[PDB]
Amino acid sequence: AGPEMVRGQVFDVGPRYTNLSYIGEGAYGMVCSAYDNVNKVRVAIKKISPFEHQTYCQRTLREIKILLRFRHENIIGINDIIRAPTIEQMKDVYIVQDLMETDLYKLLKTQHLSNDHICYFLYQILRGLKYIHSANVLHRDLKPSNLLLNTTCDLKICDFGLARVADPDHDHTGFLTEYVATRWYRAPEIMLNSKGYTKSIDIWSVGCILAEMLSNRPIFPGKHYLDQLNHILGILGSPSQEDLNCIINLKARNYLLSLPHKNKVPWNRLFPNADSKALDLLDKMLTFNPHKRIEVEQALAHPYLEQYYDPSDEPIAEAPFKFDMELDDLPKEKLKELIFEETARFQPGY
Amino acid sequence: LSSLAASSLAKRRQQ
Ligand SMILES: Nc1ncnc2c1ncn2[C@@H]1O[C@H](COP(=O)(O)OP(=O)(O)NP(=O)(O)O)[C@@H](O)[C@H]1O
Repeated sequence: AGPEMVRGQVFDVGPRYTNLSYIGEGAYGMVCSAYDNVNKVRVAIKKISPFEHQTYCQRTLREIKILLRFRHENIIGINDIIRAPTIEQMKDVYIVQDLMETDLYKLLKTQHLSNDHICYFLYQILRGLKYIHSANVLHRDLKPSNLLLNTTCDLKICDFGLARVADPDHDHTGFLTEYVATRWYRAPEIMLNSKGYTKSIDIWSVGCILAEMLSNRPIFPGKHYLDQLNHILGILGSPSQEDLNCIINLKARNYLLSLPHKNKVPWNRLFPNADSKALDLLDKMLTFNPHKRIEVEQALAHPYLEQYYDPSDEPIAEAPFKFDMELDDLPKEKLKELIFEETARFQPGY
Repeated sequence: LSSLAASSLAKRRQQ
């Protein structure tokens, strides 16, 4: 009797889902593994309790809307969603997904990867991203901890709470001052708050992830965005005025152009034992100027990935996504209503 | 983390 508890808090997913086991937490959800008694298989279930904060509601609605509409081998699916039968009773949302074994953050924390693993993982990240971007969506928060792996080295991108249609404009305010667990994978233009950034921000993130697979260390850590820029410039060298084309804040632009000159550090000096083709691709992803970054299609065609490259089996969305309304200018009560309606179809009865 | 040989995608590319 009673609903199961995990590390101290209720997990009300029975009777369909039973035998809960803790997996971990992010900044926003707690994730457990569970036995699905309908499909007779173990699954993952992320609990979120977002309805007291506008931004939590935002993350929840975005991830639900986008993932329910994506279908790709290298992107996590949503199998089911549990929440109370009435909007008033609804305080928590349970997102059920395919169960994965680990993520790239934990793996890299202690485990060495061969050049072949690195190559295969990078390929899968990019195959996933090709689909995301083809749907005219930006992930915006790619990092090792939301690259899931199973035991057969299958990789799946998750954690779409910050994903947005690449509405080539749109002003997403608050995004930069909002809490996240790590900012180490963010492109320099987004850290500097340049409205009008593009798909290239994701490519930058992937570049940071590749660097980390090569060395088991983050390439641009830092206590904050200014310190992070100091790491970035220390390796890529000083930017030109043309590089700062996408840096729109006046003082930030002048600050950057005022700094002491920095020479580029060759990639093979930092990564002395890496495949030289990996370093060439890395060099093309981690370019300061967003418009000169290699895009995802050309990246998949890079000589480093030629052994897995196959455009006959790298599927895209049949049509670009177009978000229903605008979620950033909605009260949390409305966002809750939209979440209720978006999850209605999984209710026992519907 | 086996040889990627057991991964289905890598297996599809092994053709
Ligand atoms: N389907 C899954 N299978 C196995 N592990 C998962 C799964 N989904 C999430 N996890 C793990 O739980 C952690 C957090 O999930 P995540 O989706 O990032 O939740 P979050 O707090 O909403 N987002 P974030 O704060 O950016 O990490 C991940 O880093 C994974 O380690």
